Amino acid sequence: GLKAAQKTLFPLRSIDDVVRLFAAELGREEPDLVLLSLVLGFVEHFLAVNRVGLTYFPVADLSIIAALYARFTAQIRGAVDLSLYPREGGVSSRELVKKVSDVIWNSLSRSYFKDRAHIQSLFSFITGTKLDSSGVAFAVVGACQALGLRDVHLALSEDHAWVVFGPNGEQTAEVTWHGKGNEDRRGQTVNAGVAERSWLYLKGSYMRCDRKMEVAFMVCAINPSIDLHTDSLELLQLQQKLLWLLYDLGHLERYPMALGNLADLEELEPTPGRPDPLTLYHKGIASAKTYYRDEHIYPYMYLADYHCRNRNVREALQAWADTATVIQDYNYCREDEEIYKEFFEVANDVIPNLLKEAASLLEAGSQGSALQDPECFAHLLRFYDGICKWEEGSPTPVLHVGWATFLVQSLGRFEGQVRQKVRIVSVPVLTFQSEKMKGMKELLVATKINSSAIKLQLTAQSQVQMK
Repeated sequence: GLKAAQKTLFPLRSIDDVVRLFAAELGREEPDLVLLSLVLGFVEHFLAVNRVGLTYFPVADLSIIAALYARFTAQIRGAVDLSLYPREGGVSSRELVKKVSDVIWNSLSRSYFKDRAHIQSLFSFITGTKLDSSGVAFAVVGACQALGLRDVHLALSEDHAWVVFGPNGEQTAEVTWHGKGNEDRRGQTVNAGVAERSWLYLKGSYMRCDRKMEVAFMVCAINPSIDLHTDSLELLQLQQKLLWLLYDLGHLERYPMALGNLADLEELEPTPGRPDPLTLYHKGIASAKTYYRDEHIYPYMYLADYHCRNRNVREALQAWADTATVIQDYNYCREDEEIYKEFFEVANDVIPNLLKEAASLLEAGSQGSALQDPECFAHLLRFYDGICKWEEGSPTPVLHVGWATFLVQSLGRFEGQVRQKVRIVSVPVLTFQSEKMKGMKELLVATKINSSAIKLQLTAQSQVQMK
């Protein structure tokens, strides 16, 4: 049951009323994840999915929210019998966690598009019987909280979600699917994936949420998009205000991606008196370095993308070099394709487009151009070095000749006289970690880049055409 004290702010008639409810729940011993997710999903439904009849804000009446809450708790209590799963020591069993995951999974519509917008919340679960992948994980944690299982918490990588539980919160369990066409591992640990040093499991440096961080997750999960060309200003404002609430309370300290999301929101619409976007992107990086061994990729991608948007070539290249310095110490494994796609798009689309415009601006007499800065050439080289080093030791390869054309083109955007300034030193100065780039060193300073030799050095190809 919802408690009396949780009910006093209703009806919620505005963004700020929603914020008050979040503040009240975050001041309680354990914020109520089910209440909060149902509220967010209700207002997201009426602000983004169906705005018919909207005049300011979709008033959330207690009768409506309480009935949805009861629909959830009735479903979970009825289908999960706790007597079947005795709890030693205030901690949950693997079988109980699996039962909860099965109850949520089995409730879902048989067939639907799993990557649609607005299927993240408990409101979607109850009203549409649809959840996205991490939405199932969140729903398992919200169900477990409603059942009194204080030890079950959300675990997050940069591309997946599962749960932690058990003695000292030291157990892991898969509770949802990952990607499209992968082998389901529900009920199993994540320890094989940690041991293979995949990006997917972050070498074990993934997020282990407390309840406050699970609130942060649902807030990050708000989706303001009405359509491909339009976002709800109301939802953007709500998300921004709730992220500052969390920030002020300390609950983003261990949440790099939330800090990046808030930076993105501040760039779109700055809040007077608050840190700049740049400051917030750097805080996200600092969070990753402090709490996650500097093993996260996206904090640097958040930063590079900001600099790219602002056509800051130098700082974008720096940030992408830093990204690649993280990825170098991973093995590229079979379910890591989302980060491969991101690196591919940066090397083979984004950087080319940035340097093409920089070349045109140099022709028109730009000063201080990244294309005349040997430190920028070094950043480009460090980016490729980290990708080559990533590939070393990996069960699946990364580079192929489709990368080589863009490498040759990007190298050629810097004149020989600029490229010659970088001194490549062994263990502007640069050290290579990869054997591919070490072998490419002499090719990098010729006036006219040897395209064929670069292709041979970047790829597995070792022969040239017969005839």
